[PDB]
Amino acid sequence: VEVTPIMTELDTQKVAGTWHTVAMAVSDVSLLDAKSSPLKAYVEGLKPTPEGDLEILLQKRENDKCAQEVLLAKKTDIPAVFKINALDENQLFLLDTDYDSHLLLCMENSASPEHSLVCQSLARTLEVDDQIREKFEDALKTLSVPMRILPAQLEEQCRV
Amino acid sequence: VEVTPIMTELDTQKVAGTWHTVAMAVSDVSLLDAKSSPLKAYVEGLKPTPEGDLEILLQKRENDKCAQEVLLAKKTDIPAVFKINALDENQLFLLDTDYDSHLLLCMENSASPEHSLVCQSLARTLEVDDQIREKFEDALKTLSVPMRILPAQLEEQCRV
Ligand code: NA
Ligand code: NA
Repeated sequence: VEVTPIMTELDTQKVAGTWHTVAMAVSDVSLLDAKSSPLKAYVEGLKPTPEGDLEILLQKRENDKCAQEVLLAKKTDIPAVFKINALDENQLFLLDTDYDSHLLLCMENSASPEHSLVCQSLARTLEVDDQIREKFEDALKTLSVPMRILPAQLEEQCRV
Repeated sequence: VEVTPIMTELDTQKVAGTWHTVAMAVSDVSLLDAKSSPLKAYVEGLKPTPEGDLEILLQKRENDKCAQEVLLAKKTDIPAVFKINALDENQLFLLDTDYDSHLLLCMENSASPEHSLVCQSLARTLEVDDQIREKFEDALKTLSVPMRILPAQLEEQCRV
């Protein structure tokens, strides 16, 4: 157990730019609203702002259509923990893993952290495979709520 | 603004071992209980456990005597955010700054984050100077609550 989550001051350009959701994971007992599931929103880009907030560019599975959604996750009083009001969730964080080569984007609802927690594995290309899915599972085990990764699906509408 | 707080999986040995509090900082409007001020507790060591918690070994200014205090800050459902019930505070986090060469230890009380937030600058030796105090101020500015560093004091009872 040679690795643990800490907060670190990170070079903005390790976070900024284009990203692709290559895998998703949910808490063992997951109770998501359905009308706006975090599982239907695919990250396309990130951008830390000059004020310390985080912009997230998403594409969501919206009815059988694909819409663009821009979230401004706001700084809170604990560093690296952001406030949103979207996708059934109200808390968001980035988890930089496997020596800064694997970014996780995770969302939670403080009313029921154990039922609402979803994480997405982000990458600079849409390329997946077992090993990357295995690297995602390794990072998820350092999390408090037990988590399960969703089955790989090669094509997903609205996922760039 | 090329640097922002993210959560990262960090090598446990960057955190474990002996540390010394070389500077302290408080929120501009600080309202601390007085009977157990976070300003009278000096960190001596840290140890991430196999379960994901964090042990903190402190020495506190206890009446005009010096006592040893061991805190077991517990994992919560947001990574890198720990739960305590001590020193007037209930939330604790580590902030690794200035390219992992400067550890900050910060505590807060969720009832009033803006009044209770205190950070300590930790180092491998007790050596301070302006530049290190300046590096501490740089990291504190990425925090949401505005903060002020306390005047340097060369000798402080109970501070190893
Ligand atoms: Na601006
Ligand atoms: Na053990």
